[PDB]
Amino acid sequence: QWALEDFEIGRPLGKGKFGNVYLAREKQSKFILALKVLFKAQLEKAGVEHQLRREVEIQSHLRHPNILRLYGYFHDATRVYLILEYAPLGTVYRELQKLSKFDEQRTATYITELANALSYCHSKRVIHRDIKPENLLLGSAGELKIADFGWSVHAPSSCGTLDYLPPEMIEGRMHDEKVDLWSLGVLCYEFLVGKPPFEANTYQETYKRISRVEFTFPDFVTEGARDLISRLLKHNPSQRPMLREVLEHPWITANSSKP
Ligand SMILES: Nc1nc(Nc2ccc(S(N)(=O)=O)cc2)nn1C(=O)c1c(F)cccc1F
Repeated sequence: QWALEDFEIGRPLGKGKFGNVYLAREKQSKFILALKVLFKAQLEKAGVEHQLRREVEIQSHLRHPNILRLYGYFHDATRVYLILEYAPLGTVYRELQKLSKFDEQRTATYITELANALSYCHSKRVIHRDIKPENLLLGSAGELKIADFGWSVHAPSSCGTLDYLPPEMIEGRMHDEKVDLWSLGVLCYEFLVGKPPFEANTYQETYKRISRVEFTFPDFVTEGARDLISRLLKHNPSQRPMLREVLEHPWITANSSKP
């Protein structure tokens, strides 16, 4: 079905732990895509074989304009290859480094797109649990696309930087869909401020800040944004709103966009 000889490899798009993502073109069709090349050796050492299977499993079956498509996979003596949809406008992570922070209109638009993709996800009992600017890509029309379903499981189940994880997850407790709603609040804050609300110079300190829900808003954050973020950043998961409530929030409806 799939072999490396079917693709013309180009520019690297990302580099990491387990391997790199390259721009590639399918020889037969001239289809431009992104090839994630992971190394078996590293995947074995970390014991992430289950997570990679779940990524493949989940992303090949999901169909949504705000969720990155996985077209297929293959492997060789030492590498596993994922055939991904290529997002041309890069990561939201990179966009935020370049603009420093986003205006309300851009933020509300991204939050709408994310919430729609998460409603679709949750309606198939899939919980992402790893929403962060590095896992959010931008399509050709600048539309947000969720990318790495590796840490996603079927709710209610039971690590790098803690910045986007909720208290129930960092404490090792039982968690469900509401975990993605906390992540949304962290992202909405970071989009407007330029830094996540529980950021610190150490993991130990970030853990304290998250478990204690210790965030303060700078002067430029409007009351509407402060209301949505405060509602999302609740210690009690049941106290967090539903995704419908988020899409209908007056700050969202007043600043977002529609097709
Ligand atoms: N599938 C996907 N497409 C892209 N697009 C892309 C386009 C431009 C740039 S940039 N501004 O040049 O550095 C970067 C990426 N990334 N990609 C990925 O899986 C991917 C990811 F999720 C996270 C990190 C890196 C990736 F590579």
